[PDB]
Formats: sequence, structure tokens, C-alpha cells
Amino acid sequence: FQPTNVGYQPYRVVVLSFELLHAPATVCGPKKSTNLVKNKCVNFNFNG
Amino acid sequence: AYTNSFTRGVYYPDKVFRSSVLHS
Repeated sequence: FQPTNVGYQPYRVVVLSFELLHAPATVCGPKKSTNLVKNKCVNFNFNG
Repeated sequence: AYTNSFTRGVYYPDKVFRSSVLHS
């Protein structure tokens, strides 16, 4: 890796693998939670 | 030495609750 190298140049790479499972979520997006409502028809979202 | 396993060594294949069902 000389600075004079275009695809010959160094590239940094990060690979994000999501441990997506039907299991306890623990990394989540900035979306805020509501209070909980019961015994009424509701448009829910639990952990995505 | 040896023995027979019988029906040992079954485990929950995924973290999903199921009930009254014959899953495969």
C-alpha cells in the first residue's frame, strides 16, 4: 500500500451481521416505546 | 465401554413457544 496505488489502494471494511432471532432483543433502533393497551384492537410493534 | 442412549438428547430446536402441537 503506497499512496500512488485505484482499486490497488487499501480499503477499510466493516461487516455488520444481525443476530436476528425469535429471542430476547438487545440492540434496537432509536424508536420510542408507548404505554401498553389491552382488550382493544391495536396496531402493535414488539421488538420490530 | 458402552451403553444405550434410549430416547435421550432431544432439545428445543428454536426459542419459540409452541403448545399442543406435533412439530417437525
